[PDB]
Amino acid sequence: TGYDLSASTFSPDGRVFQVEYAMKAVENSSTAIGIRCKDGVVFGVEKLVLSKLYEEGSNKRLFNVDRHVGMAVAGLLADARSLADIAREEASNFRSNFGYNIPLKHLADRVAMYVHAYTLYSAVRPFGCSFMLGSYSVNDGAQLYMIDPSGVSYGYWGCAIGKARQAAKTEIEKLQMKEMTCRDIVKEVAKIIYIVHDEVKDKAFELELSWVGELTNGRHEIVPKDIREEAEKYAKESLK
Amino acid sequence: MADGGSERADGRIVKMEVDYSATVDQRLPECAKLAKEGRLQEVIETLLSLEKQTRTASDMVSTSRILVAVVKMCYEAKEWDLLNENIMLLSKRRSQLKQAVAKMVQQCCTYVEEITDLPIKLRLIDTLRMVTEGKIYVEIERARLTKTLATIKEQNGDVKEAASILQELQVETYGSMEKKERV
Amino acid sequence: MDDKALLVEVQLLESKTYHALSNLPKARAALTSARTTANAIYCPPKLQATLD
Amino acid sequence: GDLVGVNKDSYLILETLPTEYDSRVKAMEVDERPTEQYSDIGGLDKQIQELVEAIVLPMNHKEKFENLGIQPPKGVLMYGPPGTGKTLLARACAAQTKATFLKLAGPQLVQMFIGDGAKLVRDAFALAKEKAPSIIFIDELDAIGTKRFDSEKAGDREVQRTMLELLNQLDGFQPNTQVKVIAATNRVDILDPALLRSGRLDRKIEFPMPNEEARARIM
Amino acid sequence: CGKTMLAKAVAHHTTAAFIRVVGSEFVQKYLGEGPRMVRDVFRLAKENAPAIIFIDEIDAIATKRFDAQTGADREVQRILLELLNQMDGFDQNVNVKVIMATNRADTLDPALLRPGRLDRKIEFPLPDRRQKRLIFSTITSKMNLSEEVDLEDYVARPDKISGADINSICQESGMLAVRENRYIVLAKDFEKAYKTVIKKDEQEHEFYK
Amino acid sequence: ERGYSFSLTTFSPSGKLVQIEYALAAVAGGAPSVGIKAANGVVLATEKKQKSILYDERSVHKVEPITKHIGLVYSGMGPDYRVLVHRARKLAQQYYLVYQEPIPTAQLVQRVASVMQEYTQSGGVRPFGVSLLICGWNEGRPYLFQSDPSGAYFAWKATAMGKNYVNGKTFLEKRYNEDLELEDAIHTAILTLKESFEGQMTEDNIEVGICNEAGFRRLTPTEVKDYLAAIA
Amino acid sequence: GRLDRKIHIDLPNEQARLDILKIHAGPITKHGEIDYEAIVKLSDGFNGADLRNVCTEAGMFAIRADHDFVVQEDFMKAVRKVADSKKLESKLDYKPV
Amino acid sequence: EVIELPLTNPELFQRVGIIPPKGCLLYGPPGTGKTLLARAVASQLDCNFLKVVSSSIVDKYIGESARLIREMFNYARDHQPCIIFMDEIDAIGGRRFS
Amino acid sequence: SSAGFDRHITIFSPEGRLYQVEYAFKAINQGGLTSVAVRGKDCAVIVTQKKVPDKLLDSSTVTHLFKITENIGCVMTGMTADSRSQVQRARYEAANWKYKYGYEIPVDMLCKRIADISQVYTQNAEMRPLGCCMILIGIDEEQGPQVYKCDPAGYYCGFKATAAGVKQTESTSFLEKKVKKKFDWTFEQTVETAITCLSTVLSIDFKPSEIEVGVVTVENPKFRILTEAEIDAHLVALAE
Ligand SMILES: Nc1ncnc2c1ncn2[C@@H]1O[C@H](COP(=O)(O)OP(=O)(O)OP(=O)(O)O)[C@@H](O)[C@H]1O
Ligand SMILES: Nc1ncnc2c1ncn2[C@@H]1O[C@H](COP(=O)(O)OP(=O)(O)OP(=O)(O)O)[C@@H](O)[C@H]1O
Ligand SMILES: Nc1ncnc2c1ncn2[C@@H]1O[C@H](COP(=O)(O)OP(=O)(O)O)[C@@H](O)[C@H]1O
Ligand SMILES: [Mg+2]
Ligand SMILES: [Mg+2]
Ligand SMILES: [Mg+2]
Repeated sequence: TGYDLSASTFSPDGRVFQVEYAMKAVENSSTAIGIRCKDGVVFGVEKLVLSKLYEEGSNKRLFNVDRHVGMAVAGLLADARSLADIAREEASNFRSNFGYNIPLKHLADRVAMYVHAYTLYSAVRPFGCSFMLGSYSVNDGAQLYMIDPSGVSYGYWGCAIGKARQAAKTEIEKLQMKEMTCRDIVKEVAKIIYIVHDEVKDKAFELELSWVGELTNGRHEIVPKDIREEAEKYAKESLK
Repeated sequence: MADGGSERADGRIVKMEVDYSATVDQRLPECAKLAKEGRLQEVIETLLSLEKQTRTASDMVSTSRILVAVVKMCYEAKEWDLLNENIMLLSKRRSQLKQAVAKMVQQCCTYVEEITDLPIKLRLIDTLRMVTEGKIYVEIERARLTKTLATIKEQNGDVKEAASILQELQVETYGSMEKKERV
Repeated sequence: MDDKALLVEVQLLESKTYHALSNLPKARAALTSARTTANAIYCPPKLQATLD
Repeated sequence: GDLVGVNKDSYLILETLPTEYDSRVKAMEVDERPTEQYSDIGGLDKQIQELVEAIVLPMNHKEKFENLGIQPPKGVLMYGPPGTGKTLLARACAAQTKATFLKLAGPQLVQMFIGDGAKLVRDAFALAKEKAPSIIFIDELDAIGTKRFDSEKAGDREVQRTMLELLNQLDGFQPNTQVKVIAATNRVDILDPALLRSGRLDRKIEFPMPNEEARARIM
Repeated sequence: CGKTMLAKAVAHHTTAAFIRVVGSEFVQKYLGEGPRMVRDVFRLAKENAPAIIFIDEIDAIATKRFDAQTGADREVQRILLELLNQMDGFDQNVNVKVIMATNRADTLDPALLRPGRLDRKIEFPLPDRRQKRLIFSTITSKMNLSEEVDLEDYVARPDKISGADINSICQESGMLAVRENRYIVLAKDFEKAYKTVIKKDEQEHEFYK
Repeated sequence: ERGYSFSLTTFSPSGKLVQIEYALAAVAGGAPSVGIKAANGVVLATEKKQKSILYDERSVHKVEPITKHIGLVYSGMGPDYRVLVHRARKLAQQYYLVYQEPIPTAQLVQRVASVMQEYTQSGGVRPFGVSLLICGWNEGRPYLFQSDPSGAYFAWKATAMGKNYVNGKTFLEKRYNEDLELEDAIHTAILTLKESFEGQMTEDNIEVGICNEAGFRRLTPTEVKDYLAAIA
Repeated sequence: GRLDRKIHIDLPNEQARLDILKIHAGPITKHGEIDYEAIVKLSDGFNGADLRNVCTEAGMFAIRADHDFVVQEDFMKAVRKVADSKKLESKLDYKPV
Repeated sequence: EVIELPLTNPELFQRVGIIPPKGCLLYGPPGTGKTLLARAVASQLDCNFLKVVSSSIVDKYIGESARLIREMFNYARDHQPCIIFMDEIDAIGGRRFS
Repeated sequence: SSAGFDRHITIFSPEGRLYQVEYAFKAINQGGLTSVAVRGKDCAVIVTQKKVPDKLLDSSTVTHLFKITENIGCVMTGMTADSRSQVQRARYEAANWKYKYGYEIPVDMLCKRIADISQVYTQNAEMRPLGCCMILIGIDEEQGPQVYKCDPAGYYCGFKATAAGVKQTESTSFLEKKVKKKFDWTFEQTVETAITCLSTVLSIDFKPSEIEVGVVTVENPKFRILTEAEIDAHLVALAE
């Protein structure tokens, strides 16, 4: 054995083992989904409450990268915060150098290259966070991208990460998201997260929702409280 | 498939007589692609029988005129090519070329009473290059005997015809011949 | 030098010229020398027949 | 091949005897039942149901499968870290069902003389076939299922050759549909892929370590 | 590489007695049969005529190491010892010749090759270039090959063909011809058959050199 | 970043360097080559073989000119050859800048050998896997030299390297002498390369280089075909 | 001379996966429209012996909830219930030499 | 093409001038139908057909394992048209050790 | 056959070999895709397949073809992240050559520079040698079309018909059989042969939505990607 100790050793069959171990580290995160509408995207995260001592709003997993770009993370929190910081610095550097807001097709690529740089050498370890970038622009429409720790980024119409990723995407595909505006999408996102993670696994949890699109004139922010209240009120009806 | 070709045949039976052989080319594809289908056991065989009858009729009409030797070779080569492009072994398990060769042989034996060099000698050279296959062994015999007999009777000569007839060492080997004819 | 087949050829030539001059012992000796020097060749494809 | 009793002196045949089985096989049949109701298990609510629907329901409700045109699953594996409730489930199942229960362990099949192990395997299946609804439980399966390999000086072969008989009483040339197979292990990266095939071991249940709420119930 | 065809040809063309056995027939369920079955063979060959004995696959009974605690090893040891004794007992006057064939000569007991027992070692290597042309010519002299098929195209090819599958090349090409209901072999048949039988890609990483 | 900074080549208990031996074993499996000099110039012959007809035989070359009168051929690993070629070109350039004269052959050989030796003592690296032949013509007398992964070098009259180099050396022993001409040298070089060559030798499987007091150049395939004919 | 022909029997192309699904799916009292092409598109590198299992799991999902017929959603669950369990089987293909 | 035709129409090969192959092996990954093929051939071809798994022709006495093979080939020789199918031959066909 | 750390890093084994490099060659096959390149009398064609297993994934961003320069095109196989990094390096190198020398870069020099960069990884014992392949096509003055291939061991070459991927051997055999006939080559013939090679190697009879084609020719040396409609046009013209 011993072929799986460094990040610079090909196994005899020809593949790297440390990155696969990072993957398996990701698969124990909670859940996070994100789907794009006619004129924007919507993120959704279910956050578990470990004990009653903690305060609401603690350790948000829905990060705000730039003035029009948002991020949702899953994995180990420390590495996720480091990646958020490096992406934020890179975006500011781009705006200073050229003179306008960076497009997604460039920011996602740069962050992906920086993540992939940590999978060749034996002096550093691979990252352990999988994350999603979302945005909306008037001249380019809605954009959604997903990046994994191995260093791969793709574009999606809708994606899910965490434990029950495939179970979530099963009900994701049933939707005809290609048509409706993402004002009624909030209700269906709430419904699709309340139909997973049985109460046997854990007692209580909470919902975190983001918002970006032409409805906000390009800004990215959390949903208003009343709207989320109505959304969860609607989603509770799955008990039928 | 089956009756559509019958309707086309009943339609162009008159057209071929009124028109020239160029329409034969226009009728070459639609039949050949049918051999590509081969969905049923006997439809394709009857089809290719009809088209071989058409080809032999065109051959008779052409060899009636000066189109005796210059176009029969093209006919045989093109029919071999159509077999090549269609399913091997001439479309189906049935020879579907046996009938064509037999009809052409009958034409060679009877119609060409004036066996000029090009009408018979060239036509035999053309038709004897279908010798290799087993399915049509019996015909290549009769044709070989007829060729040798014609050469001997018309011109006399010797040695070469004897050599030609001898080379059919498979006379013993041929299973599906009448015993007396072999003798 | 390296070449050994040409040695066999010229030895056979001397054998023939002595035999044509009616000198049996020297001709037999030259033929024997040619046979000894022709046993180490990898393949004499046509020369072998002439030697024999 | 029939077995007959014979007069010692004339050698005239006098009786036909019942078929005989190796005593080591007749010894691996339970006779005094365990006594462990599913109440005595905590946290495993999914795995219990996935076992019971797979190897108890097809015994009592044959028509419920026949009336839909399907074949019940062929066999179940259960795996996971040591100290989780695997052998406890085997004891529970044996305590609730009525069927004939055969209990066995992998290392018990390794035998010194060539060909002696395969005989025990086929003789155990042949015994279970006769006791109509029987089920058979193989513990410590990783003592047999070790992956085959290529070698040119010296290697291991006798155990591989008994495994190739086991892999043929399951599935194989003639289907046997009447006996239920359970097997257990705590390491799976060892086992031969040809044993894991979907036709032989059909449901591969996995046992996790108990989360916070289960430990309270165990204690 | 054709060890057995020499035995067959000499058996066909001989004028004296011939006996053939298989080395694995001597082991017997009843103990004590092996030595008897050796000594009676030697006695028959001795008293009969200028005989010739042939044994195929001697690896079954003539090996190197033993384990004197299992029954079977003891029996094989007795067989080998008695065979050595019986072969050694000849008096350089009787006209009996022994032929033995084997596949892997590295696992043989050295004592069997001592002078006076097996003094001749003959090796049957792989055909190289000259034997390929002769084998193709002799194998294909029976078939109906058409006057269009070249054999020098296939002989010069680099791959290290044995002698036991040139026959397979010809046989498979004949089968391809039969499938077509045609009784004359064409060049495409040899081409396809040669492609099918060998099927060796490269295994030849080319930055090696 | 950073490297390792510790030697990977160390001394064995029997007083031998293992890695150099393994590099030489890798060299011994390369394509064969031959080199001769006779009183007027030098001849370098090497054998090349594409795996299939798909490869373009005129795209890459084996014999490479360092400058107007130095030639170099190799036997062993492929990719490592270009690094050495490039380094030799650079070194010749610095020499010519400093002294305003074409570099002598011996100096270039010494510098290249020094680089190759230094590459087996530093940290976190492995030695090269090629053996080189260098030829030149300065001040009338032709020169031929051979390098070594260990860094040592020798001067030769005739040399064979690659597969079956022992047979080549023995063959050259009974043939070579000290008084021939370039044409006869070419003839004997092709003759000795035919010992382990393929079945049929074509005008494109062989690369030949010639140096005389007129300069180094690579023979075009036409005259290579002319030389292959009327011989053997 | 001892084993003359060597016949490779190999994992199915998608067309064959459709053929085998139509073989093993028939006898089930299936109900409503079914689109086998989605299944054929998800199942990749499956053995023939897994498609039988997909067909058994589909009915097993409907024995629960007291139905007596099968609908396409059941097939779409069972396909993934099987497809992810193949992760713990070694992936080597062996070939004579 | 190997097992069925030269059993029933043998003169064709005689005319062309070859002898048909004697045997073939089926190989490939698990679960691709290798035994199902042989079951179908056995069910739908009229001949004599011995069928055994090679793992179970071995026993501990000194010579039976070879005697039984000689017996089964003799049986096949007497009953002239016959097929031998034996499965999982890696159980006894393994490379020979030193 | 091994002694010490020869199985874990890039040093010579006793026989003279090294395995940490020939492991990358079988790491190439992990993608499970094949690409073909053909060179004609006055044009060059690159063809590959693409597979989209899920409807949620956006099919417009799964291309393996990349525009290295307005006159030079490439195709990649193997791990995706490494291929993207090599594309980045190639773009930078071509731009630098244009800046420094004042005229366009030949394709062979670019391939040589890339191979020389890649050769270092198999020289030092702290890096991993990037298991991804390389195929480039271009047009050169007084030479016509050119097709070059590069591998992780640092071995570059110039071909007339190439295939890279899982089915390399039999595809090369089929191409050799076709090219030995020595027939005239035009645009339509080259494209038809390239498509039929993959079609008969995989035996699919596919649709105009599962392959990608790139072409260059001496009438507009710009590298261009065929649109689906004209791809369907060639596909139907191929089937008489
Ligand atoms: N002239 C020839 N030289 C060699 N082999 C030939 C020749 N002619 C035919 N063969 C083929 O060689 C094959 C080798 O058969 P044979 O039984 O003699 O092999 P063997 O060398 O004894 O093999 P083994 O040691 O494996 O039993 C024959 O089946 C035959 O088809
Ligand atoms: N091509 C196929 N068509 C139909 N069913 C198949 C096919 N391949 C496998 N099966 C199914 O596989 C099951 C049994 O597999 P089978 O007996 O063929 O094993 P095998 O492929 O020979 O495996 P092993 O190599 O382990 O012996 C049956 O349910 C049969 O329907
Ligand atoms: N609810 C439970 N879950 C898991 N293990 C339990 C539970 N209750 C008791 N046990 C303990 O688990 C042990 C069962 O052995 P087990 O862990 O199955 O061994 P193995 O898993 O190696 O077969 C018993 O000692 C029992 O005390
Ligand atoms: Mg236990
Ligand atoms: Mg033999
Ligand atoms: Mg089987």
